[PDB]
Amino acid sequence: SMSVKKPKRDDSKDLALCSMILTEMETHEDAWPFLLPVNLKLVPGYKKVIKKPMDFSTIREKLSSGQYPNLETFALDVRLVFDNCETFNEDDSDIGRAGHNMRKYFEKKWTDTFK
Repeated sequence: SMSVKKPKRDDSKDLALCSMILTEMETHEDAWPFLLPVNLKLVPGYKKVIKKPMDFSTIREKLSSGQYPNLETFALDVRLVFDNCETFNEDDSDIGRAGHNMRKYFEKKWTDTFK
């Protein structure tokens, strides 16, 4: 509350560390469905169904330009990528499986870096 604060967690490395995680997600062999924005002219249904499209290149641009206020808003966009994927793709598809694999990969790096 006013003049009453928990001890200050050091967040000075969060930017660099989110960048490193994002690099590792970019270079994963199953990243290919997520590298670029879904083409809304060429994928029927995507624009209407997926209210907030997100992809790794968009997160990279947001990260690089100070559009994440903190590490949690960064995690929310990464998770959005996978939530969107699950919304649009059957589990038993190459892209559906990719999304599960990448979400697992992310969540482990996230826990090991920050928890």
